[PDB]
Amino acid sequence: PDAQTVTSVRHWTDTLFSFRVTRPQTLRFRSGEFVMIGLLDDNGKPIMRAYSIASPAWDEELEFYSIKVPDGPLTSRLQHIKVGEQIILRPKPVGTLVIDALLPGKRLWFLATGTGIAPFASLMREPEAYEKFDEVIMMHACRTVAELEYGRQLVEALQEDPLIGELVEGKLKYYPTTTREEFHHMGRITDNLASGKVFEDLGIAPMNPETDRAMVCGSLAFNVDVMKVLESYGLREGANSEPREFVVEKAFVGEGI
Ligand SMILES: Cc1cc2nc3c(=O)[nH]c(=O)nc-3n(C[C@H](O)[C@H](O)[C@H](O)COP(=O)(O)OP(=O)(O)OC[C@H]3O[C@@H](n4cnc5c(N)ncnc54)[C@H](O)[C@@H]3O)c2cc1C
Ligand SMILES: CCCCCCCS[C@@H]1O[C@H](CO)[C@@H](O)[C@H](O)[C@H]1O
Ligand SMILES: CCCCCCCS[C@@H]1O[C@H](CO)[C@@H](O)[C@H](O)[C@H]1O
Ligand SMILES: CCCCCCCS[C@@H]1O[C@H](CO)[C@@H](O)[C@H](O)[C@H]1O
Repeated sequence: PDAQTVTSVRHWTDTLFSFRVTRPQTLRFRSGEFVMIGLLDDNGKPIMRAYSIASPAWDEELEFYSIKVPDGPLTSRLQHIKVGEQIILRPKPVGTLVIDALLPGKRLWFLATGTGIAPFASLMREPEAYEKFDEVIMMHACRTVAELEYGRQLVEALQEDPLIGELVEGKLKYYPTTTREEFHHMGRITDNLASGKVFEDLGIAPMNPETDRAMVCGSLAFNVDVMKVLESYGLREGANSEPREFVVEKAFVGEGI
């Protein structure tokens, strides 16, 4: 296990924070993949958990978007990490959220809830996403507006950037929604896709197997529901050894906080 130093930390809500760490020189990955990271307990025993790398493959530093679980073995400790302190990291990437598992197309959809946006914070910054596909749709559904902030600022930084912030316009479309707090756009991803509301709001044609591709990251129950909706539009689940129209990955184990 490689120990890496935290370079920056930002909290967002009472259950969410993000941090950046130095990257192991031996680490080579594809945007969307995850790695095991952790800390040592009081007895020096490692507490490891899977984390999507939230930074693109070209970033010289690694970024992570994390939940804070009450009494959670890892995050009850990780939430207190400070710049200069170190975390543990297994520089062996894995995961199913890789562009190599999708057939080239015109529109790439990122469907995520909560911290599930993590792998997409990486992919939205991955040049290949805008090369192998023409448009990227970021659908992020959370309970409140504060939970959407990390993603909002990231999207804003991309669309507002002097250099590419103009070259991204029209290519990266952001569709955030809340399921509880009043917001200009609300509703679950499954519902807005099934009712066609999202197609209407974005002014686009319905989802189809020929031009649309999707990546899903939320609870297991969310993944299962979303998969059904994607299939109801003709898309099929693919893999690295057989690219199709969509791939999914659990954002966590269990029901979620
Ligand atoms: C492939 C994969 C990728 C993951 N990527 C991330 C990531 O990028 N960021 C992140 O914060 N976590 C991610 N997780 C979850 C992560 O592995 C840990 O569960 C998390 O850090 C909590 O650890 P814990 O020891 O404190 O709590 P645990 O004992 O691990 O979890 C207790 C519980 O709290 C809920 N929980 C755990 N993680 C989350 C979460 N992220 N969102 C909502 N509820 C949760 C679940 O119900 C869970 O059973 C990922 C998990 C998998 C399997
Ligand atoms: C060459 C200018 C590129 C501008 C688009 C990215 C704006 S967002 C930018 O992304 C980087 C990549 O992970 C991070 O290191 C950085 O901290 C973050 O602010
Ligand atoms: C002895 C050098 C290698 C140990 C680093 C692995 C992370 S372990 C980790 O370290 C942080 C301090 O940097 C502490 O704040 C935290 O409580 C501890 O669990
Ligand atoms: C952090 C990276 C953000 C993405 C910047 C705008 C992508 S622009 C995009 O790029 C592709 C190659 O990558 C080309 O094939 C395509 O023709 C061009 O329009």
